[PDB]
Amino acid sequence: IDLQGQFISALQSLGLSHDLAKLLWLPLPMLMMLIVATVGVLVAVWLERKISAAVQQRIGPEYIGPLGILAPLADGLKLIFKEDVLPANSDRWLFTLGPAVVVIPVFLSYIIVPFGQNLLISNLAMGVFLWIALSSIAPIGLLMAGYASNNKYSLLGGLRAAAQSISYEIPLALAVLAVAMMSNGLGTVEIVEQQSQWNVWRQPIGFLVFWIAALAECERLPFDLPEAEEELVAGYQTEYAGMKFALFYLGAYVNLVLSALLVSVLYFGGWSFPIPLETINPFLQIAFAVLGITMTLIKAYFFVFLAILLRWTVPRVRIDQLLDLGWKFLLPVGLVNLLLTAGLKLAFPVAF
Amino acid sequence: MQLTYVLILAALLFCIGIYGLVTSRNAVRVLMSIELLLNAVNLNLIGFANYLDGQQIKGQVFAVFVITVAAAEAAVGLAIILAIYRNRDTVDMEKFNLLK
Amino acid sequence: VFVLSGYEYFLGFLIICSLVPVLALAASALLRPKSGRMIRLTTYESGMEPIGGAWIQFNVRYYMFALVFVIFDVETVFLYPWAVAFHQLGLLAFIEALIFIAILVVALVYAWRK
Amino acid sequence: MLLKSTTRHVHIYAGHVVDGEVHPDTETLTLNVDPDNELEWNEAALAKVEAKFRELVANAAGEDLTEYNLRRIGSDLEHFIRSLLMQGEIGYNLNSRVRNYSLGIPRVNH
Amino acid sequence: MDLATLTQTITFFALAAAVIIAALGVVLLDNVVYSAFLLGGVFLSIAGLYILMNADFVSAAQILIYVGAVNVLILFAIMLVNKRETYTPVPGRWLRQGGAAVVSLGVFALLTKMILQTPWQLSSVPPTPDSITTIGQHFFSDFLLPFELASVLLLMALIGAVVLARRE
Amino acid sequence: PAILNPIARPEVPQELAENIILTSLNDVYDWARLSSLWPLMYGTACCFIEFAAMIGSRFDFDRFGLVPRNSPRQADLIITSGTITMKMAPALVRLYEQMPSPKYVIAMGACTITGGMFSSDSYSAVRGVDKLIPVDVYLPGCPPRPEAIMDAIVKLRKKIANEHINERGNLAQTHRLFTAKHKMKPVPPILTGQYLNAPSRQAPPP
Amino acid sequence: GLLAGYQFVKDLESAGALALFVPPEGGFEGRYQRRLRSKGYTTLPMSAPGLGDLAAYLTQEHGIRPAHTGKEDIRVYFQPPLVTYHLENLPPNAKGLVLWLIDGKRLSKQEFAYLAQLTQTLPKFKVVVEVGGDRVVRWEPLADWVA
Ligand code: SF4
Repeated sequence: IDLQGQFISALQSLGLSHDLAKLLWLPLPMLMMLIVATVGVLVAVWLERKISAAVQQRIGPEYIGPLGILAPLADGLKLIFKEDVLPANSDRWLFTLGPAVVVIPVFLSYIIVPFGQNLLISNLAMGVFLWIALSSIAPIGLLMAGYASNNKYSLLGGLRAAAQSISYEIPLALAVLAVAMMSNGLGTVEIVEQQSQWNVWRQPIGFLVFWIAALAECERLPFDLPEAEEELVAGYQTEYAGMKFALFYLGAYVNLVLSALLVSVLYFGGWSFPIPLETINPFLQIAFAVLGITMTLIKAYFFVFLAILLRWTVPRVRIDQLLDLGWKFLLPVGLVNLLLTAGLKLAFPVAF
Repeated sequence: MQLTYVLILAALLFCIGIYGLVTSRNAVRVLMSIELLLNAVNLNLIGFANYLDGQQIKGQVFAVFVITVAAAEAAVGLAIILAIYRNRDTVDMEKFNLLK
Repeated sequence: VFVLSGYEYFLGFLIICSLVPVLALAASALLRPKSGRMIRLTTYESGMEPIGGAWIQFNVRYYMFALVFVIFDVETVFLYPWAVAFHQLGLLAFIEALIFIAILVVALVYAWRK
Repeated sequence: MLLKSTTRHVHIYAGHVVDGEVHPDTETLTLNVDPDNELEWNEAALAKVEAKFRELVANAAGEDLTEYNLRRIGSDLEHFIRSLLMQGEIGYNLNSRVRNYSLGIPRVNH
Repeated sequence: MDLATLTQTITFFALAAAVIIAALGVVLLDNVVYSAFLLGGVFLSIAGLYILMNADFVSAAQILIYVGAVNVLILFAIMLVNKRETYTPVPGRWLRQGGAAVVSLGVFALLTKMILQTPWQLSSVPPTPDSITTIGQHFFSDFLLPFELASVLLLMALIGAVVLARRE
Repeated sequence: PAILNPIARPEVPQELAENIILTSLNDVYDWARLSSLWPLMYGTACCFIEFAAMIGSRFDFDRFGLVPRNSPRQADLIITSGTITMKMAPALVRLYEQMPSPKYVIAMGACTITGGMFSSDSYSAVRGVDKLIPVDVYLPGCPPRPEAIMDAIVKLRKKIANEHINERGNLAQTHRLFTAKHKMKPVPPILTGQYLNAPSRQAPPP
Repeated sequence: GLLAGYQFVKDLESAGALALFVPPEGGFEGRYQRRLRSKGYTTLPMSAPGLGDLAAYLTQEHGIRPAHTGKEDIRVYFQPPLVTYHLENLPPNAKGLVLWLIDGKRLSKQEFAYLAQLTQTLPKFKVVVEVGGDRVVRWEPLADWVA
């Protein structure tokens, strides 16, 4: 229904300087994506907390609210209410700036996830490449948290956070190059409007590549070494007490949600009940919008579910067993996939 | 927003990089200034590309090759600095005076 | 002149996302206990106090991977416009890019054998 | 590194508090009587504790700087505080915090 | 005289001030870790300046290589060589600075005297948005030898650093 | 010498607040810090094994919001679990004090509130953790039924709700501190590495 | 409910002895204790499973005999009453001294009646008893709930 048009025209009817009107529509989706991001964090926390109890014949929170619905609310409000402590020789500027640096770009990368056509913020012609770029800023914040702490116990485990995050960006890049072949570019709308009746069937290998490189962004118990609670307590996090630890926590879960939404838009699509949709008009547009949003969230939820379900199925790996995936299983296979897709697009340019 | 001040800003980075290149005490702190110089030249190239030669961008490609070679050369430089740290066990660049 | 169309949200969103940490963190100092500075500032070495000296015994075990990452990460920037222009280019640019990739693979094998 | 004796309401160290750090010096012997406010202190009884500490370090100490010895000093202070708290100089705080009678419950001295 | 060209101006001057301040922080601050992080800040601000100049691919690449990879490499190499920075001063510590300063300053003025004297060719035509397909065409039409030859450059650099930092 | 160990008879009493908009927000504050207590995995003896069984699936304590946390700084609670000898006690005060200020304590077991069985004829046990830190809830019993720990947490949760927001002055430390020069001849640390690299392990003497 | 004023304090000042039927989670009752402390009342809970005759520990002076463990042969302490000592250690502007009992189920009818009758005598003194139960925090006078 082009809500931008009516918002600007109704607001341009009582004046308000039409350029200013186009300026004043900016913050609405820019904060709506923050709303759904925070909600996705709350949902991811509650989901992990209840499914990690289902796996174990356990029952998660039910005394917080009805079903633990208000558990991360309690967590966040507490961590606001907690004291913050700045240890003895730690720096004052870098300590309270590390978590901001590792948290910000994950939010900033929500300017590309569609949720529906013309239902996103500012489709960039670069798109996913900007995500691959902004994701490489996190190790700076992690090394900042390591250096800005007298805790050798922390820095010894903050360098290995800039060893895996600096290792699973190359195949993460190659698996999306393999999609940039097909889709005439890099914009998400172009990656997905190429699906009108999915890339997973034609990228059976790059799926594993992207999906192993996304889980291994210092997130999950298959690796999550920099928070290896048993190996060395909380790594770089153990001196962060109040809302700063909440920033780290938030950042992990919101990055997981972003990975799920991004696998959805890349390989499956944030539309397309798998029949060739649009074969069957504002009252119909508001229906297909809801349908596309719903199916997007279905696939994102399935990937969040599988991701949390590996956390309780897959014991961790030291650091050498880890880095012998990168450069020895993900990078050669990503190169092979790239060359394969290139050769097939050269021979069979149809279907790509 | 004009070409002139972009060029002036790049020249100012060039000046500052020279100052850090002559003033440096450490040896890892010199590559930082060198990278600043390379950034300045890239900035000039991108300005020329936007204003002067737009319909076929030709300086952006040259800046891509610049950031490429600068990354590689910084890599090699830090490799050399890691090796001199093995023997002399410092990076005080005023201790590397083997001539009188 | 500005032809990028698709920005003016990146700027404001860089602003609001640089403003959520400083604001959720500024909404903590307004309501929290103050400092407690005597012994809560000490460094966590598992209950015991730190030994002393406090060095790390540095190693190349994390440098070399950053080195090869710089190499193979500079490399990818030469591949995105290749993939994106592969429609327009066709043949004689795939033959001409598998050379690039093969020499890259030779570098990979060199780093692998060591 | 530090050599401390941390009982309840007696914490002894071996450095000099500059602003909240400690900085072990090997000769300053700070003290931190009752940080958690289990007791409500006056100006006199607290001075008696101070003088006990001074004439318990200097008057009887000429041996090594082990934690054994500082722990012994802390024990003598924590018994002196029983004495002050029984005789009735100082008393419990009564505030709406924990109110756990670590030293003793109130008697009547029959 | 407009809102869309005003945001560009304000953003440009903010980014330029950030660049200059952070580069002076790189060069003047005694501690070098702060200099490395401020160098990353310089790289981000320059990547934001490129977007005003219709270069988005190279901007994302600067954010992906320099700050992403090279800056991390510097933050490794710096703790590789930290030993409490115990440096005693030299008598001429000011002298060299002064020399460099005036030299550097002269260059700036000299360059400025060029930048404001020469009649640039502004070429009033709207630039092109597709600044990524065109670079793909140029890697295989015009600038192909640098592509093919930077290949072996990267090979040789790997072979060099791998055998110059090796511990033996 | 009339009422030994006496109470102090305070003045300037507390100046509590009474408006509703603040006391409802106080209820939310307390409910939030209440329903998400994050313990500290602090184990020394079989009280920790009952705490481990409390983690389990016969009856968890994940509900009413408890996450076993590994570091003190993120934590909110030390369920003191085991005996406190005289060689680990500073390794408990340095865990308690090295923690954010709104923090609580539970003392499970009898070997850590009076020394229990080791309250007599022992020469290395601390006869009560209440003379190391301010215990907030006591539950008795060598190994107690770990569902009794949840009774203690019920009883602790109805004490977090008993707090007020304009009353955080009883939450800091006063630091009544002094100094004293001395002469006690410092000795070298005999506690280092050197377990196998020591010359005497690679050396049958003459 | 989700928000409640100060009618609990009026009910308590009126009846003298209430009986809370809170849930077995102990999370939604301390707020009413706060509402009492927000007026001037001072609290002391002392956990009835541990109180004896309740005429010797509250009114009269009784003898506590601590734990000897082979050492320190039997000795008394004679702690003073819980209700004529804290009641005299009040601040100046003190409205009264409420009394909280966490586990009231373990006690019997007789001492419930005694605590109820003890509200009228010994004026500045009130009572509350947390007899666990209902899934919504409701209360009732303690003269009721018995006979
Ligand atoms: S109280 Fe019982 S369970 Fe706890 S440490 Fe002592 S003997 Fe073990």
